[PDB]
Formats: sequence, structure tokens, C-alpha cells
Amino acid sequence: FRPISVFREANEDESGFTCCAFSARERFLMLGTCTGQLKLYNVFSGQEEASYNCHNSAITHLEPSRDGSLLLTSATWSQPLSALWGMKSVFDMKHSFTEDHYVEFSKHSQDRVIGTKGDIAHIYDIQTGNKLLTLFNPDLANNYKRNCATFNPTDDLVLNDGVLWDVRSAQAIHKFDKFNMNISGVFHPNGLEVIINTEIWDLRTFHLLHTVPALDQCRVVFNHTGTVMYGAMLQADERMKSPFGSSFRTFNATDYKPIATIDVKRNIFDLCTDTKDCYLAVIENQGSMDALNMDTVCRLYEV
Ligand SMILES: COCC#Cc1[nH]cc(C(=O)N[C@@H](CC(N)=O)c2ccc(F)c(Cl)c2)c1-c1ccc(Cl)cc1F
Ligand SMILES: [Cl-]
Ligand SMILES: [Cl-]
Ligand SMILES: [Cl-]
Ligand SMILES: [Cl-]
Ligand code: NA
Ligand code: NA
Repeated sequence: FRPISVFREANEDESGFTCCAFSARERFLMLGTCTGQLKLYNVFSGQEEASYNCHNSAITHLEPSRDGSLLLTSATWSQPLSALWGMKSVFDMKHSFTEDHYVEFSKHSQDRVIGTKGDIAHIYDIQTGNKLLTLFNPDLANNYKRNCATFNPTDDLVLNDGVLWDVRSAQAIHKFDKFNMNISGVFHPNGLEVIINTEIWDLRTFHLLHTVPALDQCRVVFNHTGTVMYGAMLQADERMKSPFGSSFRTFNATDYKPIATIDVKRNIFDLCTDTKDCYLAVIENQGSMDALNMDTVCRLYEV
């Protein structure tokens, strides 16, 4: 992890970056801020290129579509909690997801959005914004406090609240047993495994493949090729405070063997991987959770 670039929010007493994602445009990074702005920065120079007001509270998460035409944002407490924006021609609002505090695109064909409202998953059509499906079964729920619904790589399956759903049939296929209070789990890009906190399960048999203690209370992301997994531990759950602690870990995504532990000695707000297994960007807070304001920087690392 060679540092390449660092920058703070331009012309700001304290810097308020809260999240990041690589643009479809080379050399440009999208950043959310604590005042609900979306900014485009040159990641090498640190120059601010564009700014748009998206939310009336901190942006917590953002996801660009692969083709560069659409963007999902989420905010902490304002209404709507999540939104879809068009980024061709004039930056515009396409749809609002009033009470969904987390959203993702579908993965294979990016024609749908999946939103989370507490224990409930909502699936929407991008074109119409219509809610197509609600996935929720009170009898199967794990009631994970930090539930996030997600599609699998082929968009055929959803994981919501530790329940595996077949989308087409809107059938609960399997409920994974609950071994933590918070984390609901994600699909491995390999399409064969799910990672639910410290447990790795096989989708073809439902057997436990691996225990990975270091993944406790972690969010994870993969590099472009799905050969490396990055994890960072959430802080246990007024301005937005650092969602993560000060370390992230890398793992071989084929065998879950630890590769590196990186303590950046600053609490982490977000991490994003590029689309070419080359660069990582990290939002790091110079300030503590007791500071009046956050004072974040974006570091670009070569991996
Ligand atoms: C605390 O509430 C406000 C918040 C927040 C928040 N900011 C970034 C993320 C996040 O998960 N980012 C991914 C990457 C991504 N963009 O999905 C991430 C993967 C691995 C890493 F090592 C690192 Cl540091 C971050 C989150 C987040 C937290 C909790 C849950 Cl349940 C869901 C979330 F999206
Ligand atoms: Cl600038
Ligand atoms: Cl806020
Ligand atoms: Cl827990
Ligand atoms: Cl903080
Ligand atoms: Na730089
Ligand atoms: Na705002």
C-alpha cells in the first residue's frame, strides 16, 4: 500500500468528506460530504471539479452505475433517505426512496435498485421507480440491527436479514442461523458463497466452509477481479461520527487467508476499490469522535 495522493475538501475550515466511489471517468473520484453534497475531485491533484447538493444531512453511502449514467446516494436522517440521480447531461434526481436508508444497484443487469428499510427489502424498477417486490417474512427474520439487503452476482438471489430469497419466485430459500446482533451478510462475487459476519456458507449445500474471526462486525468490499477482500470493523452503535475504526484488513478471497492488516491510525469513514485492481481510496478522519467537527481526508493508495 503505497500512498499516491491525499487531499481534503477544498476551501473548508474542517474537511467533511464522508464516502467515496470511483467515477466511470478516469482520474475522477466522487465524494459525499457531511452537508449532503456530492463532489467530483481529481484524485491525483486534489482539485474540486464539481459539486451538487443531494441531501440535507451527511451522505453515508454512494454507488455509481457501471455505465456512468446513474448514481445512488443515501443520507443519515433526511427525507428521502436514499435517491437515484441521473449523471448524463444535467445532474438530476430520477427517483426518491423515502424510507430506505441503504440502497444498491442490481449487479448483472443494472435495471433495478434494492433498498433496505430496517428488516425489509424493497426492489424497484429503475425506469419507472415502481416498487416491484417487498421481501420480508416475520417468521424467518433475524432482526439484524444493521441489516443491508443485497443482490447476488446474477440478480437471481437476494440476501436480506440473513434470509436467502429467490427473486423471481419471491420465495425464501433458506434462513441462515443468527450468530451476531448486527451484520446480515453479503454474496461473494464467485456466486457460490455468502459471508455473514464471521461465517462463510456454501450456497449449494448450506454447510459452513470457514470461520474468519477478524471479520466480526465488518463491512467488506472486493477488488475488481474478486481475488482480494477488504474488511473494516464498524464502531459499536449531533454530527455524523466515524462509522469504522482505524484499521482495515485484506484477505485472499479464494481461501480467506489474511494478507495484510493496515492501521492508518485515523478512524475510517469509507473505502472504495477502482475497476482495475490498482487503486484504493480511503476516507480517514484526522479528528476524534469527541471533536466538534469531522476533519477527513481522502487517501489514494496503490495496491
Ligand atoms: C454508521 O451509519 C452511517 C454509515 C456508513 C458507512 N460508510 C461507508 C460504509 C460502507 O459499508 N462502505 C463499504 C464500501 C461500500 N461503499 O459499500 C466498506 C467496505 C469495506 C471497508 F473496509 C470499508 Cl472501510 C467500507 C457504511 C456502512 C456502514 C454500516 C452498514 Cl450496515 C452499511 C454501510 F454501507
Ligand atoms: Cl480545488
Ligand atoms: Cl448529518
Ligand atoms: Cl454482535
Ligand atoms: Cl468522528
Ligand atoms: Na495529490
Ligand atoms: Na445539503
